[PDB]
Amino acid sequence: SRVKWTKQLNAPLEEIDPEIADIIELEKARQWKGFELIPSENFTSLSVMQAVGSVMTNKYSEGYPGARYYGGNEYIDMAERLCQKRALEAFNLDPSKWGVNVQSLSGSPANFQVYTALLKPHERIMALDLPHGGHLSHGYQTDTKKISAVSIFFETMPYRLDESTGYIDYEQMEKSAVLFRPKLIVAGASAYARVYDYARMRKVCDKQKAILLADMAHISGLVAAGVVPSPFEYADVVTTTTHKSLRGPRGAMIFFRKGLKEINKKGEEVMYDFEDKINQAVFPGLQGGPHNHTIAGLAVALKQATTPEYKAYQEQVLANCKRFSQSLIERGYSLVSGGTDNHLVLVNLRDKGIDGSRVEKVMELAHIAANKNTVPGDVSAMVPGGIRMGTPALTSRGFLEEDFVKVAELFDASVKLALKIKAASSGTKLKDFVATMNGDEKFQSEIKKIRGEVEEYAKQFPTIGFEKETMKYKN
Amino acid sequence: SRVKWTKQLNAPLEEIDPEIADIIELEKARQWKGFELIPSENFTSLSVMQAVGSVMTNKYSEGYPGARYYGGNEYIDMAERLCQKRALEAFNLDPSKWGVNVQSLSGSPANFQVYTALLKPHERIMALDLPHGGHLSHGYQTDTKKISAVSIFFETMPYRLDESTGYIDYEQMEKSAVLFRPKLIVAGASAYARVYDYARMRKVCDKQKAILLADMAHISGLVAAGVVPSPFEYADVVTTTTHKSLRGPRGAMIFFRKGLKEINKKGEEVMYDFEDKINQAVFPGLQGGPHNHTIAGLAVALKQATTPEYKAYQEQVLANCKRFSQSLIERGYSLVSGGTDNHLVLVNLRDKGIDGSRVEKVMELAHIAANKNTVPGDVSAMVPGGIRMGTPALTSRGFLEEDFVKVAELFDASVKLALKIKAASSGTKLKDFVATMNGDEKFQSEIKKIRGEVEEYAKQFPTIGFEKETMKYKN
Amino acid sequence: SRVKWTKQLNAPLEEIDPEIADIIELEKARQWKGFELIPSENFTSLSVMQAVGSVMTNKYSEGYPGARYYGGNEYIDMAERLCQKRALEAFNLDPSKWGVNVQSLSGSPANFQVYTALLKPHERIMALDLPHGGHLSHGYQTDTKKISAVSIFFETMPYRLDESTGYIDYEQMEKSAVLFRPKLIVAGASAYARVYDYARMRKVCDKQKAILLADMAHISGLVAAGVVPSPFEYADVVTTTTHKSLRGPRGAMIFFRKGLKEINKKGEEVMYDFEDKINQAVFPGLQGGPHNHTIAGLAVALKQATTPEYKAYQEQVLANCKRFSQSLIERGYSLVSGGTDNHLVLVNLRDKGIDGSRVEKVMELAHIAANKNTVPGDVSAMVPGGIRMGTPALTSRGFLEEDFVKVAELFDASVKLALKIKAASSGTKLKDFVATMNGDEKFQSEIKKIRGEVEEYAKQFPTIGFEKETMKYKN
Amino acid sequence: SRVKWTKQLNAPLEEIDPEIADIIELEKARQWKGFELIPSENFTSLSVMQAVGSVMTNKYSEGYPGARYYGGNEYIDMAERLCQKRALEAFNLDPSKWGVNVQSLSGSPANFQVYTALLKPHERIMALDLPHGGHLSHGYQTDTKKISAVSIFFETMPYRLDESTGYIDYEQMEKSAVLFRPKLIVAGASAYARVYDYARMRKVCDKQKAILLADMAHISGLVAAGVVPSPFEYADVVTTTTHKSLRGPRGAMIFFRKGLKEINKKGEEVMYDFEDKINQAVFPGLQGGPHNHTIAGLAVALKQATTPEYKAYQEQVLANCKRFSQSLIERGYSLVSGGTDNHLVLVNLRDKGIDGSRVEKVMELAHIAANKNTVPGDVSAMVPGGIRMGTPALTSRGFLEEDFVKVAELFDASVKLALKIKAASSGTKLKDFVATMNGDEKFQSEIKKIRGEVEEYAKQFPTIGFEKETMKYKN
Ligand SMILES: Cc1ncc(COP(=O)(O)O)c(C=O)c1O
Ligand SMILES: Cc1ncc(COP(=O)(O)O)c(C=O)c1O
Ligand SMILES: Cc1ncc(COP(=O)(O)O)c(C=O)c1O
Repeated sequence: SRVKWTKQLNAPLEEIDPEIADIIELEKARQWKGFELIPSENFTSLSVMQAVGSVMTNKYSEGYPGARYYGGNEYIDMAERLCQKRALEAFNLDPSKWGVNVQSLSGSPANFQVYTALLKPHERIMALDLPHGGHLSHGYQTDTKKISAVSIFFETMPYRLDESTGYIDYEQMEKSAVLFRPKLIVAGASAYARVYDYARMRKVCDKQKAILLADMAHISGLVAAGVVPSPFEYADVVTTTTHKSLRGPRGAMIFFRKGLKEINKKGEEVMYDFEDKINQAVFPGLQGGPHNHTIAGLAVALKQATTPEYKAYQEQVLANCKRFSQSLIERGYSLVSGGTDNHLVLVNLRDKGIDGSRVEKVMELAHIAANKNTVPGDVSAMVPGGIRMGTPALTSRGFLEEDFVKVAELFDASVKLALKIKAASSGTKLKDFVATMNGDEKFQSEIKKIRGEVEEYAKQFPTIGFEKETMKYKN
Repeated sequence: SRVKWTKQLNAPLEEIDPEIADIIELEKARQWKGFELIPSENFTSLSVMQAVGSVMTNKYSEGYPGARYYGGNEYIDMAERLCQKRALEAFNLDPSKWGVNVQSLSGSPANFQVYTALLKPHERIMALDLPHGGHLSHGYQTDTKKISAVSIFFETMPYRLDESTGYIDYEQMEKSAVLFRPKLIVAGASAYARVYDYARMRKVCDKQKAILLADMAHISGLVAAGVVPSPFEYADVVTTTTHKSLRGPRGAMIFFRKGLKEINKKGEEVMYDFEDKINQAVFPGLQGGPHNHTIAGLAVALKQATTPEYKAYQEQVLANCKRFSQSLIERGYSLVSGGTDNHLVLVNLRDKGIDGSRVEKVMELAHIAANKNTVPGDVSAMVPGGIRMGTPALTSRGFLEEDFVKVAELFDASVKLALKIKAASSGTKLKDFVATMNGDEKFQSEIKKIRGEVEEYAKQFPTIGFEKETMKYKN
Repeated sequence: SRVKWTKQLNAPLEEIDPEIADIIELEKARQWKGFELIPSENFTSLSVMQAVGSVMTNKYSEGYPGARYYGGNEYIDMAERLCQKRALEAFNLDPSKWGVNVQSLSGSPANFQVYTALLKPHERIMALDLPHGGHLSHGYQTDTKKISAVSIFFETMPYRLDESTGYIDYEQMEKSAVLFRPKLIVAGASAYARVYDYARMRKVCDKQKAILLADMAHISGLVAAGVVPSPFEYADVVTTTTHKSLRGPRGAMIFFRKGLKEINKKGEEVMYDFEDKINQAVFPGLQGGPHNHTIAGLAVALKQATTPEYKAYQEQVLANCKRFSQSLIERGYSLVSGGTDNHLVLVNLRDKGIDGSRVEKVMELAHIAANKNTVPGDVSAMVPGGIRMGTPALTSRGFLEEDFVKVAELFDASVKLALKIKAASSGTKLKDFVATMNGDEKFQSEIKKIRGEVEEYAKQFPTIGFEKETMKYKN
Repeated sequence: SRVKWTKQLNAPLEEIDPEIADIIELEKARQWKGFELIPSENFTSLSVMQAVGSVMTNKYSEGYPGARYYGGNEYIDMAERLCQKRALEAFNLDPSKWGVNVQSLSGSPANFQVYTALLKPHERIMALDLPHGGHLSHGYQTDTKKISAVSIFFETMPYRLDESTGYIDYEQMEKSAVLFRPKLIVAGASAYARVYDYARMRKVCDKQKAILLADMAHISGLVAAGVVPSPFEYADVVTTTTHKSLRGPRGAMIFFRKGLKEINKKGEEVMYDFEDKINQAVFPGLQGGPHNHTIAGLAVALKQATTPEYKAYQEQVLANCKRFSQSLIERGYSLVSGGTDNHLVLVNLRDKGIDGSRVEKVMELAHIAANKNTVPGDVSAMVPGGIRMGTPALTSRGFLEEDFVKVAELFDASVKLALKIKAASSGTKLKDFVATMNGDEKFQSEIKKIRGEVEEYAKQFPTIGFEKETMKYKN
């Protein structure tokens, strides 16, 4: 019995669980053969994945470096201190001006921890509306329901895009803010094509005596590589995920100002007051022990984020996206805001006579990952009139500009085939669209032709995180 | 720079971050050479670690199987459905009576998601107090501050131990419940060495029209092996972590009743109301994209947890703990509650003339990782009067029983040397103890030879999750 | 002078409203003919009613004396300052240790304003349970619904009587307070025959670092005459109505500590922090303009409360109650707590085989105003087994020594006739009892006899606030 | 001494309390000698004062007519039922579509009871901003502090006037409402010279699924005489004081929709859901026993409100205000909105090169009661730019129109004297203005240049509620 269970523990994945090993091999094939245009998705390095799947997952280390509750954390302390040092180092942060918490398990909980730390329950947040490019962790309630728990435990009011220009309406946000008296404002989007006017946000915030939180989840990589202006120039607190633009493990970081804020009008020192509160909201407030395996992975990701290879990659992300937007517009498409400053494009399909659900379904059965997105001009939010697409994943594969021109041509083909399926559709709901899409074989023929072109094009490019040879699904 | 970054993506961790690779090798040596006594720690299988370190981390899959926001989740859906199937199977649960959520990132958020799903903000919870054996996710407030976030967003009142027996006082709890009118009662603890009376707690909850939440974080593996009564016999909602007794990756699960609750007196049948609320509280309520790599790992952990080797291992952790308790009684130490029914022994060190701090410091010097603890009888919070120690970690490596007697003997040697240092310290606070402990040349000699004995006993057993051979740190 | 109205503004209640003039004359006859035994009732002086009926009602005077919004409040300021001075004088209070707010419109809002001033929303209050003798303005919730709004905006838990003695159970109060951690404890009852142990309440509040609020609405007159221990000996804040035992107009007062709290056995100088908070919670917090007509009336009532006639009256209220309790016990009745220390008695009718509802109905048919009251042993709130009666009202009319012996005799007659009507009832519900009582002529004869005895007795005594000579309904 | 205390209760006010009798006689003289222009003020009839000063104050009657806790309420039930009937009649309301609660003690608590009945704590209210003509009981918070407890227990956001036009900006309210998602919107004002566009606010509330509360405190009289559009045409709930434009005693009423709301177009009848909630929020929720003396007074006021001479008086209030505004404009004053629809004008004194504080001080020393008021465009409040003036009080005394031309002329004289004192003001701060105004016998003798004119003009008019002959201070 005694050595049998020891061998069960050291047996590899292929011997103990063939079905999970096989699901992973299938997913490897799907990542190899597919166009990944979902801008929140990326391919994480083998280095990061080896650290994430290490024995660091075994150690319980409640607390912080040099103030832990459990013993035997000398090496875990080394890893977490190195992670903090490299985090401040990646975004060019003076350690006496800025502090960082790397224990946050993911983006949504990271924001909730900031709100719990800095706000009393029911205090007021403004953030970019979800159907306008905001995240659920900013707050969201419909006409009918509280969707995000941020809206349950705090009072949230959205600020919206200018419907005609597709940029954030800062004139309506400032007016809104004088009336609503928010204690914190979130500068951070998921589905926004442009760069925040952090200077204007800081002005609105210190007039309204408000906290400036930046959610740079979507662009964190870009600001580590200096290709887009750093929110750390103006923000009081910056949160991010570690796994999007930044391309590390699934996790989060909370940066905050520390040290001296200013001298006030009586000559006394005003000290920043976010470190203790954020650190305590994370633990023992809302989390327990940290995930030291993901902290090790994040430390490796942050070392990669400071290299010239990384800077090259993210200026490529930007250039690929500029050329992608040019191709999309020249093919006869409307972008909201009419271009991009970053890693994504939001296509407004309203003028082509089809919405985002039908286009997304056709694109997916052709192995091109996009996601339906609401657009300015949408009457509903349940019926999205747009499609969101991004570069970072395929660019990580080594896609360059010509390659995104081919992907735009295949997207054009997908939209036109989706228009043909809508014309021939035997109904008006989404189920009838999918019915005629899989009840006519002309459309299934053209779907497989598009899929075939996508797979032949994608397979030419390197696999990230594993080697093509030792795969299980080569054909 | 065209293909020059692809190799940086696929390079090994040793050639990527040599400093993190080295820190991991140090921690591997520490796990191999060390007496791991921390009862919330364990050694996870290579199969789990390989799945956690896979490319499953790359996919965004907001939502649930067959109802995701993004497409291309065929394989992620397979993994999550298999995880749910194996979760229900590991605890012998009728899929028509019990449902499971496997997306919860950790234990504290899992409980908070149950509260957010089933209670309005500021509704009332009863739970086991913290300094008697509770967890922070149950709530805690002293005369000064709200520490755990749960006491911020909900109204919490504790139930206490019978101060002479060391079991839960089921009467003071019933009385205080009639007065406090709680909406939910939490059964489950950390530093509590006994198993609960679920039947009486179901009776109290039925009387007070209250929700029975069982937190089985500390005993989850023990419940899956059938060696202790299943809380699923009487509980409405069961939360657990996946990392400790269950021996899987760092995560959590929420189980909830579904289907028929009872038939009301008007003839109508009433259905449970937990599934939709809990699933929505988890996402889109408080979390974002699921961590599919940890879900894959958890699926393989749960498959291991159904096997006879696993049942043998859990009966072994129980037997090792019984022998450890007896071997400590022979030395002459006090166990709080007068013994143990499970995997942990909380030694009551007050009546030996030394605290938890000094013994833990010396044990960490000797590569014997345990943790300071407060028992009923202490003087304050951070002056601890107990040591908590657990079998599951060392038992994972093949510790048998007589091996835990040698562990008890070396712990006795550690506490005796700690007494020798405390009596000879010129001062009375922890600082004078630590000063005199490592400016000695006599006690430092005894510490190095104890550590030598510890390493000699430890290194004999197999390394769990990696091979002894390619350890970059041999001796 | 240049008008089509003014005619109706200076016309008496004459033909301006014959129906209301008539209803007032009816109520005057009812106050003359009847036994008023409801212990919260009293007869107000003519001087108070004349001040309440003055043109002081016309002035808007938001704010406080010398700190008002509007001009022309020099005389209103005189009246409010005089009211405050006489309030502090009527309870023998040093103006440098106590302050008073006389703008609170009634008892329930007065308590709510104290909570709003001193507690954040959802902070914790303890108070005497309503079916055990508490008030709704202290909090009340059933198994299904929040009844009092104090329970909506604050978290309330009750303390109970010892159902064996009939006194407040201070032991279970102290215990449940240790668990519940209240910010404020209310010492105040309605249906309670005994005096508060303010010393023990002070000790509990000092232990829990909690605010002692005494709600002396029922005994304020008794406290003003000094014939009962003063809650100002121990309380942080004292609230009262102005219209019960104190015998003024319908209103309320909030008294609070001001100046030094204690040089404190641990450091700095602590000042009482209640004045500004309470004054601001009253206005501009929860009320608008003060009712200066009611404040003038209250000033007259407080002047009367300092006279020897008034002291005689209150010691008479106490003596009448002692003799009334003796007569009730000598006629075979059970009193809750077995007697009284104050102005009322709770008769426990359970041993006489009849409930409070049937006895109250029969007493009302006889023009004896009392009210059903729950007693220990009562299963539910719907069917009370006791009767509450008190002496302030009829004592105001000059009921002396043996007059409450006649009250006891006529109550005994009502109980015995009620038992006869219960025996002859066809059904078990109160509707069948009332049907028999009005529609069975046997009982009609004895009803007329006791009503006659009641009226012939009451009519002999002086009318309070009007002349018998000018009564539209004199016979 | 039972003959004493009896006599003390029946002694008149002039005998018991000469000091209060004297203060009332002083206030009578002040009501006789002066121009009352504060538009929230009025002179109550002797009829309602005699009912308010009646023995109805003595009866406790918690509950509602036909459902009281205490017996002996047959005549109080008559008065409350008559009050309800006459309330619904005086506003021409179908008793099967509207119900009324007449127990509410005053305006501020009446609104708080509506919020407590119809909203959960922390739910959202929109109301007219306080410096734009709103009331504190609709919510108010500054940069630093929460002023009204409505803003403590509920989440409040204001809507503003158009700063150029002086009408409510209904566009900006609709926009704000989309973003802020209010559960209730308040159509109601205290310093707003126009009638609400109730139809537009019905449209906004129907769009936002929001409750329309009208607060007609200032215009209830005008609505009762039918000389302005009735908010009941559109509101879900109407609140009012009883003591301003309506001219009754100090109290409040809550009207609400009851019965059928609409057919849900699925077949079902949906019923209005206000009556039970509001009635329970008033009692037992936030109040105790009703003030039956005030309810009797209100019944008399409501009977007067249905007479032709009442309609004449309210038509007169309107005509007097039109002529007052015309006189002010022909004398070169700036009125916010350029005129009036109702009983008041808000004069913008900044166009004459002075503020509201200086003009108010000079007017008060001349016995012209007005009040400083924020005009839209003020550089903050604290020093307001306007004076608020109204016609109901002096119109009650019989001021006809030519009389308000004299009022306008004497106000103009007061403003010009204040300008002369500002010219001589050595400094700019208000203390130097008061110093110059008192210490400069040129200005002191011109102040008596009016006051004398004002006093002679006021003395020529009838005293309301008392007799010129029986007055004490007749010289
Ligand atoms: C702007 C922004 N903030 C926060 C998050 C939260 O991410 P997660 O799903 O890891 O919780 C996201 C999503 O990735 C995001 O786009
Ligand atoms: C102790 C106590 N508090 C508060 C109140 C409420 O006073 P009111 O009915 O004037 O609102 C009462 C009623 O008499 C009372 O007895
Ligand atoms: C619009 C409005 N609401 C509420 C109130 C509150 O009145 P009170 O001072 O009687 O509380 C007023 C004042 O008269 C008012 O004008």
